[PDB]
Amino acid sequence: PPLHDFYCSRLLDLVFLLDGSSRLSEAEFEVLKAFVVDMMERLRISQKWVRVAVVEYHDGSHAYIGLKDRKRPSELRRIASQVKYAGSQVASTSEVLKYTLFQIFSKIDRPEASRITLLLMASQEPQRMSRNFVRYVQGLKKKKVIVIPVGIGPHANLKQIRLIEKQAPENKAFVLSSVDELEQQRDEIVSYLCDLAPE
Amino acid sequence: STARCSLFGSDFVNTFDGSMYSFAGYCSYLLAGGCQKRSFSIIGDFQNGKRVSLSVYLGEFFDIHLFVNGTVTQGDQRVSMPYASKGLYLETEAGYYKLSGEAYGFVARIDGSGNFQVLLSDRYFNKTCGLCGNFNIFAEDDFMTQEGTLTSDPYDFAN
Amino acid sequence: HINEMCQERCVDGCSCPEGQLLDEGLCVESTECPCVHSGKRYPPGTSLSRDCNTCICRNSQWICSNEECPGECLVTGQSHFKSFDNRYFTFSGICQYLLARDCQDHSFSIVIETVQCADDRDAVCTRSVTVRLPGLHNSLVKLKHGAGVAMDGQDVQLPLLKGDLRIQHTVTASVRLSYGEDLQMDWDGRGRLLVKLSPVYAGKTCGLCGNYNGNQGDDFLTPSGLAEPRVEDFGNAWKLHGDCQDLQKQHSDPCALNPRMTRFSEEACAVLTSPTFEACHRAVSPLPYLRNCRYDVCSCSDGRECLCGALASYAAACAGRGVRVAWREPGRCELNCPKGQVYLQCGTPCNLTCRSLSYPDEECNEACLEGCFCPPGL
Amino acid sequence: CRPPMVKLVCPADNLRAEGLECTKTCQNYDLECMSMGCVSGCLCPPGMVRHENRCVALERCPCFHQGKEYAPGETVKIGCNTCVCRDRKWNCTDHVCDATCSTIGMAHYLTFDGLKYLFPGECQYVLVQDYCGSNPGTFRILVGNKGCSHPSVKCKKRVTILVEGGEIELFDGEVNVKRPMKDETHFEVVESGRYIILLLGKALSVVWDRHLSISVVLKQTYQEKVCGLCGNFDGIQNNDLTSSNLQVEEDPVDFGNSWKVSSQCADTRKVPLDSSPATCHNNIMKQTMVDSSCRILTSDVFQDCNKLVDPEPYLDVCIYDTCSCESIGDCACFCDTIAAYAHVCAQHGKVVTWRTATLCPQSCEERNLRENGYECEWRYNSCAPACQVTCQHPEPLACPVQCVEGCHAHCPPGKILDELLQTCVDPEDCP
Amino acid sequence: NKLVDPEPYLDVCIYDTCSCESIGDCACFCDTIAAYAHVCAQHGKVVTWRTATLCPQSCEERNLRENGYECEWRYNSCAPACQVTCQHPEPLACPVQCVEGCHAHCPPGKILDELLQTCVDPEDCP
Ligand SMILES: *[C@@H]1O[C@H](CO)[C@@H](O[C@@H]2O[C@H](CO)[C@@H](O[C@@H]3O[C@H](CO)[C@@H](O)[C@H](O)[C@@H]3O)[C@H](O)[C@H]2NC(C)=O)[C@H](O)[C@H]1NC(C)=O
Ligand SMILES: *[C@@H]1O[C@H](CO)[C@@H](O)[C@H](O)[C@H]1NC(C)=O
Ligand SMILES: *[C@@H]1O[C@H](CO)[C@@H](O)[C@H](O)[C@H]1NC(C)=O
Ligand SMILES: *[C@@H]1O[C@H](CO)[C@@H](O)[C@H](O)[C@H]1NC(C)=O
Ligand SMILES: *[C@@H]1O[C@H](CO)[C@@H](O)[C@H](O)[C@H]1NC(C)=O
Ligand SMILES: *[C@@H]1O[C@H](CO)[C@@H](O)[C@H](O)[C@H]1NC(C)=O
Ligand SMILES: [Ca+2]
Ligand SMILES: [Ca+2]
Ligand SMILES: [Ca+2]
Repeated sequence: PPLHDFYCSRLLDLVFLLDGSSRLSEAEFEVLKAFVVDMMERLRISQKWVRVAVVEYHDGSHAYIGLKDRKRPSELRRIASQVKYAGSQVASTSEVLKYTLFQIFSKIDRPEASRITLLLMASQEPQRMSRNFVRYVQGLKKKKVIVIPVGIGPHANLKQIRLIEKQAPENKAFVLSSVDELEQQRDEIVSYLCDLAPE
Repeated sequence: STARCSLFGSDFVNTFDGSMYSFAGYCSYLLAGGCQKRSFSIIGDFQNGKRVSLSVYLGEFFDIHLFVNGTVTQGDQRVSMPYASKGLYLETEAGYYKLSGEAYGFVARIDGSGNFQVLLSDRYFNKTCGLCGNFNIFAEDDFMTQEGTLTSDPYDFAN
Repeated sequence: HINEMCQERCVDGCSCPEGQLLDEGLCVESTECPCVHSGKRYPPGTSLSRDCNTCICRNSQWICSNEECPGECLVTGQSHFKSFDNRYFTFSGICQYLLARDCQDHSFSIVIETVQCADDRDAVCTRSVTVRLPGLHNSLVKLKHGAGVAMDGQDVQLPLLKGDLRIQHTVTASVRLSYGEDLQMDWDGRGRLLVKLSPVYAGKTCGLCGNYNGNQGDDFLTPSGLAEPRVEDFGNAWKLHGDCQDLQKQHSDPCALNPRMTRFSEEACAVLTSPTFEACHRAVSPLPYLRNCRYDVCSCSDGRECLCGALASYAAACAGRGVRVAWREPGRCELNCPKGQVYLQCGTPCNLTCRSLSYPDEECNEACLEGCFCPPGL
Repeated sequence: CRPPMVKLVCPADNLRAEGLECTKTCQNYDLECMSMGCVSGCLCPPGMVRHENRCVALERCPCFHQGKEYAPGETVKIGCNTCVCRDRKWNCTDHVCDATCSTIGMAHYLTFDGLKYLFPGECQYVLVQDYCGSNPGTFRILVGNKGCSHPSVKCKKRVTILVEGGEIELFDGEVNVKRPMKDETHFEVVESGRYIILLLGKALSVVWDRHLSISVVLKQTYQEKVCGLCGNFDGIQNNDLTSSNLQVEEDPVDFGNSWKVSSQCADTRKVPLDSSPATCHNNIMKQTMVDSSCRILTSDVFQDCNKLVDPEPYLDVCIYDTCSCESIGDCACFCDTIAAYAHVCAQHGKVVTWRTATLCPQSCEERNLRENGYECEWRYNSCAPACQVTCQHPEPLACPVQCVEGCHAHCPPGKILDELLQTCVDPEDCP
Repeated sequence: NKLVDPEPYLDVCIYDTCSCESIGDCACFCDTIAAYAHVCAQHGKVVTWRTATLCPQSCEERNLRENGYECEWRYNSCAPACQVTCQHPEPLACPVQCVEGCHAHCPPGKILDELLQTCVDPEDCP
């Protein structure tokens, strides 16, 4: 039952990567949570069709909902709205990428659906921590994973953006200037994700 | 009834069943005491091969040292001779320093020559597992090492 | 925030002005109140970090990452196992036991050979291991007593750099059997068999190390399902031979059999609780380690050597989680490095072993080791 | 060599085959083979295992739970689940049973998942709770002690139960309802044996020893939905030391201090010593007789239960609470620990009779009609079924325990047990 | 107390109780109080001081019998002196007129036996 207009009721595996850095203020992080909730609201949330997982990284993954979890979509909405604001001084795109590659998506058990990761970067990971970034991106590529980078804030590292796209055919970047643009581009983003529909 | 084992002579031994041998150790070997529920242990202290002191330990708390020259200690302090205590009435019986424990059952003597002695009670029949050999009528199996392997070399079993 | 309890009476006394929440002794601002961990105050936004997960002090709360940390199945001392899920326990059985095996996808079958290592009946330690990596054909590595590597019976001159194996001497006479960045067995030839193991094996191993999911309760699982209440049954279930005696009544107080050692055992395995290790106490509770030290010193051939082993085991446990205590001096134990070598607590392994100079292309992703490194420029 | 099956030794190529050394017994058949050389020995057929004397059917080899061997088709009753020996494996059911968080002794706690730890406290703490996070709270139990820094004779625990409506404070040895819970439909105070078993709600239930042991029983509902000194009841045992501010505290003291309700009361100090507290470690006398006396847990009467439940935590609780607790006359700091272990054993259907005329005596004659005649209306019973039909509770209300020791009024079917006069009288005599 | 001063027994209890490390077996303290109670009883001042939480004394095991429960063996704070029983039919001049402890309050007939600790008809004994 689509809430307003959309229901991407197809086999899909989806993971979110809500950034936990201090760059996104408390209000900005709340807007991001609203984005993720309103996003999953328009998907057929169930292990049969759509698997959703939110993974806040604040220099360490903080998965609140796992793609293997099976609960009422209302409960998942509540949990997503309840993601705490870490407010860390430095996030780590590479660390969350490794987490999803090894501990979230390393035990393929449902090829019917596809693997999509929404990296909502809002801060620049220090170069010293970018040693294995390309390696993990390529590894996810091998695992049939499409990374959709989202350059939320002006400080969002853009070099990594379009570099994730460079090492993949379907990796699309949604570079935004503020969280407000998320509400504007919500429909476009859901549409794009449903173009790569596993049916 | 009661068995008897004595560390007589100079570095000699006589198990509870008659088997005897010679052993001049240095590490205060366990003369007697059950190997399942120890609850006490007579220890024959040794110095440079000579029989120096006969110690008794109750469980893990009470330590008493008798020595061959008549001196006594609690483990860290000296004490007078009669020294009645929790069991272990350490006295002079007939010129020999007698250490008697009846609640557990044994009597340790050290005569002038320094020949130790022990009189374990029957209730340790086949139960004692010290250097004085298990208290079974069979005297040929009194080299039961702590490892549980019956050896024939007296020094292996003693060590 | 336990409301409904403040139901006694008013009292005419001082207070915070309007909004400041009374801190320990100050009326600090509501937002500025710090989180507390291990009796320490940390301003909001602090990034206190655990082994692999990091926590951040939000408003009066810690937002803690919930990743999986690498496992460890240390088997130091006289049968002093510690399952991947920290499950400090002792099992003195003399036979070949399956330390850990990847039951789901067979990729290693580490096995320990245990034998009585002293006169006391309560003195059993592993003397050998039988790493059985089936990926590399069927090599049976045999990291024997005394740090002696042996592949398929044939001895091997370390370092070995086969397909995935990287069996190479560590800083202090301990062969480090690496693998495809998933196994990091360390074996010093006497006891220690620290088995690092990456999270990819979470909840996929068996044997004495039990599962790796992260719950201690399941760690006593036999291959038959039901977990064992007593340690003896659990250990027996993982026995290789059909002939070795099944352990009965795993003894807990070896010091009773040797009353003479009680004084030394009590007064020696107490530095663990002494202020010298108070820095680590919070990092790791020395309850299992103190018990292990007492069981070792009063149960083995050489009391002082086993005291060294136990205290060093606890020090290594602390070091693996940050804090690095001193614990090295006469009265304690000392490394007494050979001529030329020096102690230099927390050195670096890479820049020595001229083999490294020959191969500068190699990397240096290794931390401090506290070994016998060479002096600078050598 | 030995009929009726053929005998083989080795191929003698590179010592690869499995000889007599690697005999596949069912307990070992699943386990990987040995690590030895080809010993040129015989073995059972390929799909055959040499269990007990000789070859035995591979699919018919018994399973083992407590060492003992169960033939295929047998079953065991572990907790509330059940398992059957199938293919040398236990096919267990899956029903997460009730979880109990006992307050063993005067300073030790046992969490729902299983963890036991030491936390000597003087202030008021949170035993179990539902006001954990986002989930709205429904109940809250406080176990505020009083004069119990170290286990002491003058130690009384004041439980405060903040169920939906009102407090049910359990101070002293009685039950006081400071406020009445709005929904009085499900609230029973069953007084049986030595306990005041309650039925706070549909699922939660608190069983009280009336002196110092307080156990809280939950059901599937509260799984992962509780917090406090009893952990989160998530099954996982490692994460049961999560402080109030969510973080797994390494030492139990700093974990417990987080649940101190009164921020100003006091922070229990981190004692450096590990065991042998107070008098112990400085008395020899005391420590020796404490360890000797606190060993009935391993005595013959407990031998049968020693395997079902490990007595080591209760051994530690008995060692503790006895060195510090100077026992004079009211020698209960030790009997209470032994009784707690006996109760835990009984929960596994292994009732044990341990009290004697000397060791922890306990008499019930005072209540046996001592007004006149003192006929045997009351008896001491190790089991004593807890929740029994009576005048106050004629209906068979559900109970969190099965059978609890203490005084028990054994009465024939006629003249069921009454409530006020503590005498079993004609059924019509009830209200 | 007004008939026999307790100070000697107060000292005997303060002593012999601190010295005793009473663990589980609580007789060190209880025995002194029982001795003072016995002395009091000698002066015809019987005192029922035992309780369920102060040095409890039980008698259940006696009544425990194959026939179910006898309900005859009960603790009497004073009880009488030597009671005529099957093995001791004739009366005796006991030094103490009253002695606490367990005793069977058997009905008027079937005086107590010794071996089976149960009171039965006089015929079933010598
Ligand atoms: C009976 O034999 C025992 C065992 O040899 C004698 O004990 C020894 O007594 C001497 C006398 O002083 C002790 O010497 C002192 O030792 C202390 C501590 O080592 C040292 O600081 C002093 O400077 C002095 O050397 C000796 O330690 C002690 N040995 C023990 C107790 O093992 C005992 O004296 C003999 N009986 C008589 C009456 O001499
Ligand atoms: C010694 O003990 C063993 C095992 O407990 C027993 O089989 C044997 O009969 C005992 N020996 C004697 C002489 O009783
Ligand atoms: C030792 O290791 C350090 C690590 O930074 C390196 O810089 C140095 O070149 C190495 N060699 C010496 C002699 O210090
Ligand atoms: C348990 O038994 C059922 C019914 O026989 C069967 O379908 C299921 O596969 C069994 N599970 C296991 C783990 O043996
Ligand atoms: C306790 O009561 C039950 C049933 O009332 C009975 O079967 C059992 O024998 C009793 N145990 C005693 C009296 O020790
Ligand atoms: C004790 O016995 C005496 C005489 O038999 C009796 O008068 C008294 O009431 C008894 N006391 C109790 C408590 O039964
Ligand atoms: Ca013999
Ligand atoms: Ca493990
Ligand atoms: Ca838990």
